[PDB]
Amino acid sequence: PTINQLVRKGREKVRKKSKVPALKGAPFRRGVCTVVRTVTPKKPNSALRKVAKVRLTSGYEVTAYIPGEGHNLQEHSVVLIRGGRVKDLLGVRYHIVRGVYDAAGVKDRKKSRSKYGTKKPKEA
Amino acid sequence: MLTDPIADMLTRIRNATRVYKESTDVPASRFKEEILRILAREGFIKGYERVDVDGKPYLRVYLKYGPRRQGPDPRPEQVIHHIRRISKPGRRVYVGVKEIPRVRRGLGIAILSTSKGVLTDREARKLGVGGELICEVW
RNA sequence: UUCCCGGGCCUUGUACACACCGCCCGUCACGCCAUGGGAGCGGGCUCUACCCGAAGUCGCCGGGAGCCUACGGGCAGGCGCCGAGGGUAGGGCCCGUGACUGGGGCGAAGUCGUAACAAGGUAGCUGUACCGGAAGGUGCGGCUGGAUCCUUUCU
RNA sequence: GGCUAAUCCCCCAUGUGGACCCGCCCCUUGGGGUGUGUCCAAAGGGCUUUGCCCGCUUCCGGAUGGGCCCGCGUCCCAUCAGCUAGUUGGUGGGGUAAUGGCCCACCAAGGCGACGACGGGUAGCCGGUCUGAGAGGAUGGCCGGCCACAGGGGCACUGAGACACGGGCCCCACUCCUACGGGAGGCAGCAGUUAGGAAUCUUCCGCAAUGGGCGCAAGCCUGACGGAGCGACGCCGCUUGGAGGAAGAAGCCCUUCGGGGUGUAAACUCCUGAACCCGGGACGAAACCCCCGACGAGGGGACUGACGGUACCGGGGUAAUAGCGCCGGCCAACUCCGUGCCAGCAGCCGCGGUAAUACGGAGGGCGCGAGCGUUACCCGGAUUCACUGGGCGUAAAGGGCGUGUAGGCGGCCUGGGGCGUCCCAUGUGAAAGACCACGGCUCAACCGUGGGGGAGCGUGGGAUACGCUCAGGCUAGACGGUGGGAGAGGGUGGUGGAAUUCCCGGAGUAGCGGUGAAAUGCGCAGAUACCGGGAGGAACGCCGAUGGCGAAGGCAGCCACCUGGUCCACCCGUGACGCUGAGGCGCGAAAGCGUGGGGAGCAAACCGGAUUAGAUACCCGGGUAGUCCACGCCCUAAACGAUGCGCGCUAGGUCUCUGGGUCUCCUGGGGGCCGAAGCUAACGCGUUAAGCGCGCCGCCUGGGGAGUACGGCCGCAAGGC
Ligand SMILES: [Mg+2]
Ligand SMILES: [Mg+2]
Ligand SMILES: [Mg+2]
Ligand SMILES: [Mg+2]
Ligand SMILES: [Mg+2]
Ligand SMILES: [Mg+2]
Ligand SMILES: [Mg+2]
Ligand SMILES: [Mg+2]
Ligand SMILES: [Mg+2]
Ligand SMILES: [Mg+2]
Ligand SMILES: [Mg+2]
Ligand SMILES: [Mg+2]
Ligand SMILES: [Mg+2]
Ligand SMILES: [Mg+2]
Ligand SMILES: [Mg+2]
Ligand SMILES: [Mg+2]
Ligand SMILES: [Mg+2]
Ligand SMILES: [Mg+2]
Ligand SMILES: [Mg+2]
Ligand SMILES: [Mg+2]
Ligand SMILES: [Mg+2]
Ligand SMILES: [Mg+2]
Ligand SMILES: [Mg+2]
Ligand SMILES: [Mg+2]
Ligand SMILES: [Mg+2]
Ligand SMILES: [Mg+2]
Ligand SMILES: [Mg+2]
Ligand SMILES: [Mg+2]
Ligand SMILES: [Mg+2]
Ligand SMILES: [Mg+2]
Ligand SMILES: [Mg+2]
Ligand SMILES: [Mg+2]
Ligand SMILES: [Mg+2]
Ligand SMILES: [Mg+2]
Ligand SMILES: [Mg+2]
Ligand SMILES: [Mg+2]
Ligand SMILES: [Mg+2]
Ligand SMILES: [Mg+2]
Ligand SMILES: [Mg+2]
Ligand SMILES: [Mg+2]
Ligand SMILES: [Mg+2]
Ligand SMILES: [Mg+2]
Ligand SMILES: [Mg+2]
Ligand SMILES: [Mg+2]
Ligand SMILES: [Mg+2]
Ligand SMILES: [Mg+2]
Ligand SMILES: [Mg+2]
Ligand SMILES: [Mg+2]
Ligand SMILES: [Mg+2]
Ligand SMILES: [Mg+2]
Ligand SMILES: [Mg+2]
Ligand SMILES: [Mg+2]
Ligand SMILES: [Mg+2]
Ligand SMILES: [Mg+2]
Ligand SMILES: [Mg+2]
Ligand SMILES: [Mg+2]
Ligand SMILES: [Mg+2]
Ligand SMILES: [Mg+2]
Ligand SMILES: [Mg+2]
Ligand SMILES: [Mg+2]
Ligand SMILES: [Mg+2]
Ligand SMILES: [Mg+2]
Ligand SMILES: [Mg+2]
Ligand SMILES: [Mg+2]
Ligand SMILES: [Mg+2]
Ligand SMILES: [Mg+2]
Ligand SMILES: [Mg+2]
Ligand SMILES: [Mg+2]
Ligand SMILES: [Mg+2]
Ligand SMILES: [Mg+2]
Ligand SMILES: [Mg+2]
Ligand SMILES: [Mg+2]
Ligand SMILES: [Mg+2]
Ligand SMILES: [Mg+2]
Ligand SMILES: [Mg+2]
Ligand SMILES: [Mg+2]
Ligand SMILES: [Mg+2]
Ligand SMILES: [Mg+2]
Ligand SMILES: [Mg+2]
Ligand SMILES: [Mg+2]
Ligand SMILES: [Mg+2]
Ligand SMILES: [Mg+2]
Ligand SMILES: [Mg+2]
Ligand SMILES: [Mg+2]
Ligand SMILES: [Mg+2]
Ligand SMILES: [Mg+2]
Ligand SMILES: [Mg+2]
Ligand SMILES: [Mg+2]
Ligand SMILES: [Mg+2]
Ligand SMILES: [Mg+2]
Ligand SMILES: [Mg+2]
Ligand SMILES: [Mg+2]
Ligand SMILES: [Mg+2]
Ligand SMILES: [Mg+2]
Ligand SMILES: [Mg+2]
Ligand SMILES: [Mg+2]
Ligand SMILES: [Mg+2]
Ligand SMILES: [Mg+2]
Ligand SMILES: [Mg+2]
Ligand SMILES: [Mg+2]
Ligand SMILES: [Mg+2]
Ligand SMILES: [Mg+2]
Ligand SMILES: [Mg+2]
Ligand SMILES: [Mg+2]
Ligand SMILES: [Mg+2]
Ligand SMILES: [Mg+2]
Ligand SMILES: [Mg+2]
Ligand SMILES: [Mg+2]
Ligand SMILES: [Mg+2]
Ligand SMILES: [Mg+2]
Ligand SMILES: [Mg+2]
Ligand SMILES: [Mg+2]
Ligand SMILES: [Mg+2]
Ligand SMILES: [Mg+2]
Ligand SMILES: [Mg+2]
Ligand SMILES: [Mg+2]
Ligand SMILES: [Mg+2]
Ligand SMILES: [Mg+2]
Ligand SMILES: [Mg+2]
Ligand SMILES: [Mg+2]
Ligand SMILES: [Mg+2]
Ligand SMILES: [Mg+2]
Ligand SMILES: [Mg+2]
Ligand SMILES: [Mg+2]
Ligand SMILES: [Mg+2]
Ligand SMILES: [Mg+2]
Ligand SMILES: [Mg+2]
Ligand SMILES: [Mg+2]
Ligand SMILES: [Mg+2]
Ligand SMILES: [Mg+2]
Ligand SMILES: [Mg+2]
Ligand SMILES: [Mg+2]
Ligand SMILES: [Mg+2]
Ligand SMILES: [Mg+2]
Ligand SMILES: [Mg+2]
Ligand SMILES: [Mg+2]
Ligand SMILES: [Mg+2]
Ligand SMILES: [Mg+2]
Ligand SMILES: [Mg+2]
Ligand SMILES: [Mg+2]
Ligand SMILES: [Mg+2]
Ligand SMILES: [Mg+2]
Ligand SMILES: [Mg+2]
Ligand SMILES: [Mg+2]
Ligand SMILES: [Mg+2]
Ligand SMILES: [Mg+2]
Ligand SMILES: [Mg+2]
Ligand SMILES: [Mg+2]
Ligand SMILES: [Mg+2]
Ligand SMILES: [Mg+2]
Ligand SMILES: [Mg+2]
Ligand SMILES: [Mg+2]
Ligand SMILES: [Mg+2]
Ligand SMILES: [Mg+2]
Ligand SMILES: [Mg+2]
Ligand SMILES: [Mg+2]
Ligand SMILES: [Mg+2]
Ligand SMILES: [Mg+2]
Ligand SMILES: [Mg+2]
Ligand SMILES: [Mg+2]
Ligand SMILES: [Mg+2]
Ligand SMILES: [Mg+2]
Ligand SMILES: [Mg+2]
Ligand SMILES: [Mg+2]
Ligand SMILES: [Mg+2]
Ligand SMILES: [Mg+2]
Ligand SMILES: [Mg+2]
Ligand SMILES: [Mg+2]
Ligand SMILES: [Mg+2]
Ligand SMILES: [Mg+2]
Ligand SMILES: [Mg+2]
Ligand SMILES: [Mg+2]
Ligand SMILES: [Mg+2]
Ligand SMILES: [Mg+2]
Ligand SMILES: [Mg+2]
Ligand SMILES: [Mg+2]
Ligand SMILES: [Mg+2]
Ligand SMILES: [Mg+2]
Ligand SMILES: [Mg+2]
Ligand SMILES: [Mg+2]
Ligand SMILES: [Mg+2]
Ligand SMILES: [Mg+2]
Ligand SMILES: [Mg+2]
Ligand SMILES: [Mg+2]
Ligand SMILES: [Mg+2]
Ligand SMILES: [Mg+2]
Ligand SMILES: [Mg+2]
Ligand SMILES: [Mg+2]
Ligand SMILES: [Mg+2]
Ligand SMILES: [Mg+2]
Ligand SMILES: [Mg+2]
Ligand SMILES: [Mg+2]
Ligand SMILES: [Mg+2]
Ligand SMILES: [Mg+2]
Ligand SMILES: [Mg+2]
Ligand SMILES: [Mg+2]
Ligand SMILES: [Mg+2]
Ligand SMILES: [Mg+2]
Ligand SMILES: [Mg+2]
Ligand SMILES: [Mg+2]
Ligand SMILES: [Mg+2]
Repeated sequence: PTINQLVRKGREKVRKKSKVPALKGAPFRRGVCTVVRTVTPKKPNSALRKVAKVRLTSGYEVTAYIPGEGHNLQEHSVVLIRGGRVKDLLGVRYHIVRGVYDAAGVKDRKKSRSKYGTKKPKEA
Repeated sequence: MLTDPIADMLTRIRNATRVYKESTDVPASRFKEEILRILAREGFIKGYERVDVDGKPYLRVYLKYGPRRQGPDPRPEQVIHHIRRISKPGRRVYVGVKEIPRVRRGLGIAILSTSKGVLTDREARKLGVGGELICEVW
């Protein structure tokens, strides 16, 4: 462009959309399972995936994914939403944080435990 | 018209030298004469001349290159390795004394046009003036 | 040596490369899903005209209509301008809702053809126009990003 | 309704002075000085009581704090393009500490906007902070500054000061009291409650310090403030031990069953001595006051500590918490089971469908450690908005073409000025912060003292090369005179032959047409094939080109007029008149639209004949709009060189169109091909640039959704932008 073009019109700073309305800019948001169920994934993958439609303190009703190996959630469990998404099925913008509110943590998990929210076990 | 006199000077030189010409006419100006005086004393051109072609004033600019290269491509090393305009008609550039660049690690020069007249970065700096920055050479 | 089958060498076009048994386009139906378009309905803000208009300052009367008085004047009080705000009628914004509703996804390539890519088997593409279950055909211009000099689908 | 005091309110005098109207002096916006008239002062109280202290009064300064006003700076949307009636100015007046339409009365008709007015959305600004090589981006919690608010909206009063958070009034909403008449509130002060939320503390101590109000002082008030508490919220310091200790124990993992691993790790041995206990114990505090002097200077004396029996010091003393993420590649870290597209992982490539370093557990390892992960948000990478620092022939991207408006840009020489620009001095650039230096807490974090740097703006002074500007001059750009060209450049009147179809006539006999084959069709009402005449419409063979013109679109028989552009010669005239161009305006293949004409061939739609599984097609027969003209709309395109215009510089060779030339050839201007330098991702481009450069305009910023929706504008409509 010329200079006189940059003085005339000049460059355009461009902004970016959010990958999520957990709204608030909130780091997490509380919700209530409205319904819970199992879904089929996408492209190359097969599976039965675990998820819950959740109604929000932010007012929107969204689909979040229940991480890890078992779970306890049903009609109106209440749960916390953190977001981060699942590529392989769609409409899921957010994960459930396991171990908060009415959602249990995955029990027996020895290995990586902060994620999955399981307490440290003792022994002899 | 000719929108930058000067640019076109520098360019003539450039395409001139790239094609290894022994020298070149450029259309004449008191200023463009200063600039080559600087450019010359400073080592880059063999020197120049005030000529007249077809009844019109020109400056011949004689032209220097380094010695004959070996192996394939014997074309000799350029002296004027690079020359480029800085201030440009409708976009101008004027620099404080503290803002005068210094060039290719000092291995080249800048040409400034000041109210001390036309001089190199080093000259300006010791003079202590700033000005329009005409060109990068190295 | 034209053709059928397989094959070699040169070349050419390709959107094919598990490589022509390759690749591909469009229409339908019923679920089911988010999205978007949207009359009417409810809410909000705003602007214009008109009318009612608190507090208060400012104006004016302040009267054998009240109180004080050196009779100069003051105060009560009264009337007016403005005026928060309301009301009635109109535009405009924004929100919520919403009958009806275009395209997208999965249900399952399911269906009907074969439009394009090799001269894709009528070269393709394009603006425009009319037709047509559907890709589409066709007319008129135009471009080359066009091979070489009967029709016969689909894997 | 009634008494009553004052530093409360009046009246009279004094007038240092001040105030106001008028006149002159100086000065320059309402600044001083001065004269004439007029108008204006006051308050007492205490003592060591006749002279001191705390007060009052009028004036002139200082100081500090403010009002008001100007230049400049100060987010997104043009799918917000017009806005304005106190609007913009003027005279007079109101009002105020003061200017001003702040308001008001009457005059004038102005003010503002693409240099983005009006509208919409969003937001307290700043010192600074975060990030970044930098340039930039992003941010404004804490501390300082400035503004605004005090449940929502109006208003004024008192006052030096307010239109006042714990003052007043009214309306509204809400809460509470109520004899239903009428009343009372305002934590966005500190604590604390509740609600909301992923989430944010003690109804603590103190008035010792600092600071503020009042007070002659004593003192009083001070949820400002100094301190303590709670939260790994951050930052910093420190601990869970140090030296020994095997050819290397059990357990556990791997195993090619020999051995490998955890691992000097443990055990054990020997030092030290976090925690904890004892003792001692601050600085932060020295003035106000009091005494001598003189209530000064100066000297002497006295009191006072929330934090706290804390910091610190000395003695004694115990071997005394470790966790979290990772180990497929980006990326440091591998093996065995389990599992079998499941269960699961997943930031992205992607893992899992029976030998998974990728899921899950194990052993081992890597990284950090009182922390380690996660999600969220900013900057980075991202040169992916490109000022530094990108692009547009095919990748996204040159407008369809032209004319010029605003605007950007501007040959050669001389002189003036000195606005841009450069320099010097100076003022400002508070403190905090950042940088450096010493220093204080045992270190550090944290804190002090000092030093340095600084863009920017104000002022004075200076330089004049470049930019501007004014004056002069020149001719290499531009234009003009004269002369010589070529051309499907454009508008209008005109005419000419060939062929098609039809009408007429002649002769003339059974088929013609058509295809892959054929049917449909036309033919004895005599077609095809031939000759003659006529009518009518459209288009222009050969020349004709790998040619020419034109800005594009586009333009072909011949003649006449009307008229555009352009090239070469001569070097004659002007004297920089130049380039580009948002917007605007005008052109703009075809198809399409409106009204009127025209209609030979051709032909969407249509109507039939074939082919085919079907054939809404390709082939055949026929045919309407339309194609042609006129006027008016429409405004698109593979509107292609998929390459904006202009200017200058950088080998050649060959072919060609058109000029001039002392005519193997030279010299301009077009059209082509090959190619030097160089450019490109390559293909290619290459003096007709895609090379080297400057000016100016248009344009792009992953694919799809979509050239869709929505809004505006255009249009008769189709539809365009
Ligand atoms: Mg650029
Ligand atoms: Mg898979
Ligand atoms: Mg439950
Ligand atoms: Mg993430
Ligand atoms: Mg828990
Ligand atoms: Mg994991
Ligand atoms: Mg400077
Ligand atoms: Mg064969
Ligand atoms: Mg062979
Ligand atoms: Mg190939
Ligand atoms: Mg086939
Ligand atoms: Mg669904
Ligand atoms: Mg909707
Ligand atoms: Mg809907
Ligand atoms: Mg309504
Ligand atoms: Mg009224
Ligand atoms: Mg009376
Ligand atoms: Mg009276
Ligand atoms: Mg009045
Ligand atoms: Mg009124
Ligand atoms: Mg009103
Ligand atoms: Mg709505
Ligand atoms: Mg659908
Ligand atoms: Mg799709
Ligand atoms: Mg499907
Ligand atoms: Mg086709
Ligand atoms: Mg198509
Ligand atoms: Mg096809
Ligand atoms: Mg075809
Ligand atoms: Mg065909
Ligand atoms: Mg077409
Ligand atoms: Mg058709
Ligand atoms: Mg065609
Ligand atoms: Mg093609
Ligand atoms: Mg061809
Ligand atoms: Mg053939
Ligand atoms: Mg099929
Ligand atoms: Mg009384
Ligand atoms: Mg006097
Ligand atoms: Mg007097
Ligand atoms: Mg008196
Ligand atoms: Mg008094
Ligand atoms: Mg003084
Ligand atoms: Mg002052
Ligand atoms: Mg002051
Ligand atoms: Mg001031
Ligand atoms: Mg008026
Ligand atoms: Mg008004
Ligand atoms: Mg006035
Ligand atoms: Mg007007
Ligand atoms: Mg902001
Ligand atoms: Mg706000
Ligand atoms: Mg830094
Ligand atoms: Mg950047
Ligand atoms: Mg910065
Ligand atoms: Mg800011
Ligand atoms: Mg706060
Ligand atoms: Mg602050
Ligand atoms: Mg201020
Ligand atoms: Mg308010
Ligand atoms: Mg206020
Ligand atoms: Mg409140
Ligand atoms: Mg209020
Ligand atoms: Mg007072
Ligand atoms: Mg006042
Ligand atoms: Mg108030
Ligand atoms: Mg309060
Ligand atoms: Mg009240
Ligand atoms: Mg509070
Ligand atoms: Mg709650
Ligand atoms: Mg606190
Ligand atoms: Mg207390
Ligand atoms: Mg105190
Ligand atoms: Mg004090
Ligand atoms: Mg005092
Ligand atoms: Mg005393
Ligand atoms: Mg009190
Ligand atoms: Mg405190
Ligand atoms: Mg907590
Ligand atoms: Mg905690
Ligand atoms: Mg915290
Ligand atoms: Mg062992
Ligand atoms: Mg062993
Ligand atoms: Mg040891
Ligand atoms: Mg020992
Ligand atoms: Mg010991
Ligand atoms: Mg003691
Ligand atoms: Mg002390
Ligand atoms: Mg002391
Ligand atoms: Mg005191
Ligand atoms: Mg005291
Ligand atoms: Mg004494
Ligand atoms: Mg005394
Ligand atoms: Mg003393
Ligand atoms: Mg003393
Ligand atoms: Mg104590
Ligand atoms: Mg003790
Ligand atoms: Mg000790
Ligand atoms: Mg000891
Ligand atoms: Mg131990
Ligand atoms: Mg030990
Ligand atoms: Mg790393
Ligand atoms: Mg590795
Ligand atoms: Mg299983
Ligand atoms: Mg197995
Ligand atoms: Mg297998
Ligand atoms: Mg296995
Ligand atoms: Mg496998
Ligand atoms: Mg593994
Ligand atoms: Mg992994
Ligand atoms: Mg693993
Ligand atoms: Mg482990
Ligand atoms: Mg630490
Ligand atoms: Mg953290
Ligand atoms: Mg980012
Ligand atoms: Mg960078
Ligand atoms: Mg790029
Ligand atoms: Mg370009
Ligand atoms: Mg393409
Ligand atoms: Mg393109
Ligand atoms: Mg073009
Ligand atoms: Mg185009
Ligand atoms: Mg143009
Ligand atoms: Mg132009
Ligand atoms: Mg101009
Ligand atoms: Mg010049
Ligand atoms: Mg001069
Ligand atoms: Mg200047
Ligand atoms: Mg001078
Ligand atoms: Mg200052
Ligand atoms: Mg500073
Ligand atoms: Mg520095
Ligand atoms: Mg130190
Ligand atoms: Mg510091
Ligand atoms: Mg300093
Ligand atoms: Mg300084
Ligand atoms: Mg700095
Ligand atoms: Mg600075
Ligand atoms: Mg300065
Ligand atoms: Mg001078
Ligand atoms: Mg200019
Ligand atoms: Mg002149
Ligand atoms: Mg002549
Ligand atoms: Mg002529
Ligand atoms: Mg002649
Ligand atoms: Mg002619
Ligand atoms: Mg012609
Ligand atoms: Mg002609
Ligand atoms: Mg003609
Ligand atoms: Mg006839
Ligand atoms: Mg006959
Ligand atoms: Mg006959
Ligand atoms: Mg027959
Ligand atoms: Mg026929
Ligand atoms: Mg017929
Ligand atoms: Mg017949
Ligand atoms: Mg018949
Ligand atoms: Mg007969
Ligand atoms: Mg007949
Ligand atoms: Mg018949
Ligand atoms: Mg006969
Ligand atoms: Mg006949
Ligand atoms: Mg005839
Ligand atoms: Mg006719
Ligand atoms: Mg005729
Ligand atoms: Mg041609
Ligand atoms: Mg053309
Ligand atoms: Mg002519
Ligand atoms: Mg001419
Ligand atoms: Mg001449
Ligand atoms: Mg002349
Ligand atoms: Mg002359
Ligand atoms: Mg234009
Ligand atoms: Mg047209
Ligand atoms: Mg047409
Ligand atoms: Mg028509
Ligand atoms: Mg007609
Ligand atoms: Mg026909
Ligand atoms: Mg048919
Ligand atoms: Mg077939
Ligand atoms: Mg048929
Ligand atoms: Mg036909
Ligand atoms: Mg019609
Ligand atoms: Mg039609
Ligand atoms: Mg252009
Ligand atoms: Mg000749
Ligand atoms: Mg040429
Ligand atoms: Mg080369
Ligand atoms: Mg380049
Ligand atoms: Mg070439
Ligand atoms: Mg060029
Ligand atoms: Mg290129
Ligand atoms: Mg991009
Ligand atoms: Mg997209
Ligand atoms: Mg379109
Ligand atoms: Mg819109
Ligand atoms: Mg529309
Ligand atoms: Mg309309
Ligand atoms: Mg269309
Ligand atoms: Mg257009
Ligand atoms: Mg267009």
